[PDB]
Amino acid sequence: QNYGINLPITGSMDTAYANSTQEETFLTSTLCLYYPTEAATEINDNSWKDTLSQLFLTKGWPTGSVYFKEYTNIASFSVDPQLYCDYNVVLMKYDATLQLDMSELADLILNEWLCNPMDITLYYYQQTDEANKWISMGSSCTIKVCPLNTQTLGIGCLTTDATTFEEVATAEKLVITDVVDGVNHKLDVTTATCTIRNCKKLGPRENVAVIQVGGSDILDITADPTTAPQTERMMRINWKKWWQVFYTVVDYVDQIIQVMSKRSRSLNSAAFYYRV
Amino acid sequence: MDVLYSLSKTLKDARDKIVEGTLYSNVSDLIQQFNQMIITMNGNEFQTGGIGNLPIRNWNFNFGLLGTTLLNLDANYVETARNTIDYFVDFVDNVCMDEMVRESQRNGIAPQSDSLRKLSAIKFKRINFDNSSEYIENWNLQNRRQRTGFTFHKPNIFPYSASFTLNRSQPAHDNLMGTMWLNAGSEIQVAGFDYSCAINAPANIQQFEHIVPLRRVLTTATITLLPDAERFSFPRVINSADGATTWFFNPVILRPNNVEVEFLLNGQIINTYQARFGTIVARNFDTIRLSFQLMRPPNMTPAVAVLFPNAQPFEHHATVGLTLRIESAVCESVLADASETLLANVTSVRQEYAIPVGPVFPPGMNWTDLITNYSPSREDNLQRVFTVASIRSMLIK
Amino acid sequence: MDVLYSLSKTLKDARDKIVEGTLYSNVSDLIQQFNQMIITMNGNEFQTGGIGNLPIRNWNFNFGLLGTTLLNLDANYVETARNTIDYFVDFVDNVCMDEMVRESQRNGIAPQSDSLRKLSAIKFKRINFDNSSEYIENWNLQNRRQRTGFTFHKPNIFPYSASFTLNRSQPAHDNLMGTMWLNAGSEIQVAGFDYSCAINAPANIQQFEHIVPLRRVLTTATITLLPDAERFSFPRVINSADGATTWFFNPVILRPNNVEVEFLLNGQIINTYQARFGTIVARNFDTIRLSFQLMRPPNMTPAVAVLFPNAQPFEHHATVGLTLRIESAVCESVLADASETLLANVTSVRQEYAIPVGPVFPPGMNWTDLITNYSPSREDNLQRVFTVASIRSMLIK
Amino acid sequence: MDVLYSLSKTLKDARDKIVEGTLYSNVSDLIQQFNQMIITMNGNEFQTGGIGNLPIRNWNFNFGLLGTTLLNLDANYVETARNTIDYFVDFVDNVCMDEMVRESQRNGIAPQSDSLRKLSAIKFKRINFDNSSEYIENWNLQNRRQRTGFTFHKPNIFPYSASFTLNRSQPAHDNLMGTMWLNAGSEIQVAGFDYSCAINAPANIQQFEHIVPLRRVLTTATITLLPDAERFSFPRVINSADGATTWFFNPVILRPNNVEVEFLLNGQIINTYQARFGTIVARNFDTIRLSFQLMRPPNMTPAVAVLFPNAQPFEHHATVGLTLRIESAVCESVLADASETLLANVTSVRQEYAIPVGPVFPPGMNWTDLITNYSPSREDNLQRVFTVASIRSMLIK
Ligand SMILES: *[C@@]1(O)O[C@H](CO)[C@@H](O)[C@H](O)[C@H]1NC(C)=O
Ligand SMILES: [Ca+2]
Ligand SMILES: [Ca+2]
Ligand SMILES: [Zn+2]
Ligand SMILES: [Zn+2]
Repeated sequence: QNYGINLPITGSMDTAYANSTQEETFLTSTLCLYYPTEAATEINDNSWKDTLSQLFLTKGWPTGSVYFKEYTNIASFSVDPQLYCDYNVVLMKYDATLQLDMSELADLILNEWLCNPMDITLYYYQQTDEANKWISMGSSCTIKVCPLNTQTLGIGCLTTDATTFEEVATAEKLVITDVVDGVNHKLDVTTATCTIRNCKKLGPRENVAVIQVGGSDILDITADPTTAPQTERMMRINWKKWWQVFYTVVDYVDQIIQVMSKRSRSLNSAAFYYRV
Repeated sequence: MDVLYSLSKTLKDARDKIVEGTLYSNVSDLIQQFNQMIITMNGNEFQTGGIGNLPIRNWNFNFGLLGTTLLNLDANYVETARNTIDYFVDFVDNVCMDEMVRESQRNGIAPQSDSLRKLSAIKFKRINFDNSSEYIENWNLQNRRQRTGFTFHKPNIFPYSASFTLNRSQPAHDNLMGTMWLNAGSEIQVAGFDYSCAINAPANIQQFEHIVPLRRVLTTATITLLPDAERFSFPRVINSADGATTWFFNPVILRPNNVEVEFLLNGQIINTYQARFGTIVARNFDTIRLSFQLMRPPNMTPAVAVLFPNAQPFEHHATVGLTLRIESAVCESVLADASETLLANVTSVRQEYAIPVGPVFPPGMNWTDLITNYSPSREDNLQRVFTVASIRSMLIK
Repeated sequence: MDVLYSLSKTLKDARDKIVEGTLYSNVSDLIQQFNQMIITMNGNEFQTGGIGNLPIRNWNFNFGLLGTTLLNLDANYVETARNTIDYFVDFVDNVCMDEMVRESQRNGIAPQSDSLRKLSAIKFKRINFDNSSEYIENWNLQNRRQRTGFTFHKPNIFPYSASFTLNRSQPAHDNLMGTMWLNAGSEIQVAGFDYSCAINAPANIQQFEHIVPLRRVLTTATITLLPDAERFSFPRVINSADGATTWFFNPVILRPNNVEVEFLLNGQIINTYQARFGTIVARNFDTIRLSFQLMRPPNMTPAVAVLFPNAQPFEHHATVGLTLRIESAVCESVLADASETLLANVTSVRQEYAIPVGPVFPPGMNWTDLITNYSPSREDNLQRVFTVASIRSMLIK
Repeated sequence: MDVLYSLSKTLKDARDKIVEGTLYSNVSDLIQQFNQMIITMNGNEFQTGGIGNLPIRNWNFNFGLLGTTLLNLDANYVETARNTIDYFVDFVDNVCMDEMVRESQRNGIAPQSDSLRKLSAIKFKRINFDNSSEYIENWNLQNRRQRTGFTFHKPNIFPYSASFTLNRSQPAHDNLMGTMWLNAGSEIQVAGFDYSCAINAPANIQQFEHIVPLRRVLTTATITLLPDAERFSFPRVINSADGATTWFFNPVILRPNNVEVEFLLNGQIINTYQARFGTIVARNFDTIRLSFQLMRPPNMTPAVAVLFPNAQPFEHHATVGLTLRIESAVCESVLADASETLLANVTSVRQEYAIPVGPVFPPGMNWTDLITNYSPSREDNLQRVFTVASIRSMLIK
């Protein structure tokens, strides 16, 4: 039914509303709760997943609809984060050391990135506009950037010596690199354990929320210094026991689901707008 | 029809000119008309009413002539004429209410009541008097196929309409583009919006357009144009197109850039105005085409630059609007307006006597439903009923 | 000029009173006028048109008199008179369009076309009939130097103007003070603002003032005054004075304190009104002086007190405004208004026949440019052309 | 106008009845008409032409009467009358070409040329003869507001239109659904297609619909309906909607299932026909609504079953079409058709004398542009010019 074309939509400003339809969303869709692997250590139970899923039945979700996964830390969750089910929300502890790496994970999963491959040996590289970033993840990434000129000579670097290159990353599981836009560069990714990837952001992701368990509330999801917005789906709650953290999520499903939406890529109507 | 106006004209003048103490030469030609009414009307008999709750009355005329021999009129001459005028003015009320209530679909311009069909004989044509009112002059010019014209003050030419159009949308409803409008009475308020404020548009300019077709051709209009839509200026929540969800609209307002208003007639540009506000004219048109565009300001103070970022969260949405208003125009078909009460006299008769819905007019005489589908079968009925309502307004307010 | 109105008055009455079947005594004095038109006009010959695309036509009058011997008029008598009226009513259209299109700068009150100069002889003065219209009565009273007056409904006395004034400013544009206004048609909306909300003013009161001078003296006006400017109530971004940068204006609105409206005439206070809203009168004035002030509220709930701090970041700016509107007034010179269409008939003739720009009127008959510099040379031309447009509206709508 | 037909009627009869050797009693009443033409026309003088390359000619009438004293007409009587007829028949050609070439926008039904305005006096009304033609009879019935009617053979009621509509599409263009049509002259050929042949439709049935609104109301039409569109039956390549790419259409043709043709008038169903082909009637309508559907055949031989698989590569596309054709109908406004040449006489005069584009008619008298926007201002001009073209066709073919 006319998948590729864009067509305008008209509609009157005097039309009666539909029904409530928040219930029917709970009957059909799925839910994924994520937690660090030390949360289940304090719980001291092998049936607490059974215990929680009895409590989700009260708020309308059926039995086989809520899925639970684990991770060790945000350093090892971020080597490959992939979100599978319809709605989900992630839970992370506050670390005063991991300032930037909490903002990297909240950049990677809360937005949507269109990505192209790269070849360090063969070509020379540059960023076109403000939406172009170099997302690189793996076991151990170390990136050195040698900027060139209009004659392809080095500026501050020797284009043969790899020691005179200029380092932006050291042994990280994930890197998002912003360099100056419009200058050809020469690259030194250790590609045996890393994988650099020319990416490009579209509009953000609508089905994931982030619960920052404890600490202050700072997350630079954007790239500029001049702004740093705190959107609807990033939030913060304090803790002493991981039981109380889980009871608050189960009690207030109807508000957390309200703040997020379905992934607009996942629909039928995006059939040639990058996701069938 | 022509003799129904001629009965009401010389009953209006008979209550005005035949007063006590006046000189006889002031009324020497009215009495020759009023006596010649009576001679034609005697011996006949009529019957009005019968539809709805309108009661059936029988009329019978047996009166005597007026005296033509005084120098100054006295109180005997006035009081013997008032009890003749008061019987005729009760007869004309019940013929005019009998005709405003009936309608036909084949030929609506013909008389429909039983009494007005009987008055259209050549026996009754000698009652004919001058035809100087606006609606009876346009009744006669249009009956010979000559060009007519009605002058209106703020004519109800637009049906009620309040809607929108989204040229760019997604289910999150946070990056939108399109127009909103209100068309009601004789006023158009259109407003175009863009949430990104043309950050990725070519040359940072977003083009808008809104085209309003009319139902009848207007002539020599006086139009006021002002560069703000004051109705689409405040934060509001709006439902979706199919009534599923709701979406939020928080405007800030720039000025409209590069405004062009065009006045079309069969696709031909009659008039055009480019960045010219205030009062304008429009000599002949039947389609109004508004065009205006949003331009991102190239220089911004630090208080402005925080409002429009490059990234996705747009909390302050840009808005550009116009406002058009027709003050007075000349049409050729009958309409409703803000000065005269001919539409209010027709509906008040039908509502009072509980009249069933007929084949032509909308239920309840809804003007929004009547100007939407304004067929030539409804135009002939609407002129026939507004003209009878104009005759009744001379005698009975 | 007086005989051009007298031709149109008895052609309007000839189509209204000479109908089929009417009594002869109803039209016994019109036929003596209509026969005496024809006797004066026979043997003469005229010529109209020639400027722009207005074509050249030649006129020649050789007609016969009407019969004065019937008792009731029949269809022979009507149809032999309609083919005489239809030649005269075509002649008057082409004389009125020949005069609305021409103009002079030395003495604009004199006739300019070739046909209207020829009708101003004493041979043609016997066609003169009654002068009962509004514009032909004020043409004669003003020609003898007696006091005249035109009655208007919402007169276009204000030229279009939308601007501002900053009494306190800096290049950051974050602590401002001044007024904003819109003057358009017959409506004034002024609004004064202060970003600090009088935190450092003496006695926490900031005084505003806005003075509007008129072009002509109005008499016995009916004025509606309401204590809010609804146009300057929403957040907007405004350019600077020289178009360099833009600045942001986010209002919250208090009530206007200590309102005084004054109505001046040669610097003398004729009327004054102090904190009195609704409908007011103004008997004689030519300058409106609005005065109102902002007062910081001394007691504030905790929801209000967060809006107005002591320090520099002011995110909610205080705003005080008024709204004035003239409903109806009596002037002495001609103007435009919202009820009658005399301005629309003049511009529609000039636009249709592609008339070049002359020495007096603005290009395109722009009313904003014409009321701005409303010289006495333009006043004599504008009255001469609105009066001819009023004569043409009796015959041809 | 009525006397221009009356000049041409008795010049046509004068060349036919005044022959050599005929008896005098055969022409005894024509000569009394022809002598009474001459008496009215003597002493007058006329002037035609002036617009475009149409030359200016002056006309002057000073002729003598015909003899009324023979028993059988001889060659002296014929040859002295032929040199009078040949001057009048040259005069009527140049008045008819002067009127077909001019137009107005205010009141187009009035005469526009200088000669036809002069013939509309009561001096020239005694030339009036019988009015028996079709266009002069409908000129008089419509001038009194009575019901008229023109009878046409294949009327050009549809403007030219050839387009399509895709109800299901993708950029590969290999699984499509929608309709195609040609509306031209008096013929509609619509064809609906579906590439999947309803393999996933509910109950294997795909519904199509095509609605054609008319410009004027037709009456008592004779319509031929045949169940195949022969124009959309062969393989072709078609461009996209915006002219970007091209797409391929390879049809095989099933029969149309469940055909319903409806004939609407103000949204009311006047006539309906369900699976009835051949000749049908339509008494009163202004909107044709075709409805037909595709049904997948439930039983298929092995030669058919290979054509329609379940998977994606569809090399043979299903197609269902209809064909409608109006043979003859009765309208009330003038149109063009396939029998008479009144449109061809109007355009041939304007093309020959290099006439500039006026305010009403399209450039070049384009009939597709004229029936698309067929305003009431164009209807009054088009009837006035087709009627003059009908008068000229009696004398000069
Ligand atoms: C819902 O049941 O009721 C609505 C009106 O009360 C109606 O508009 C809508 O169709 C219904 N929706 C469903 C399927 O629940
Ligand atoms: Ca270096
Ligand atoms: Ca960059
Ligand atoms: Zn008003
Ligand atoms: Zn044929």
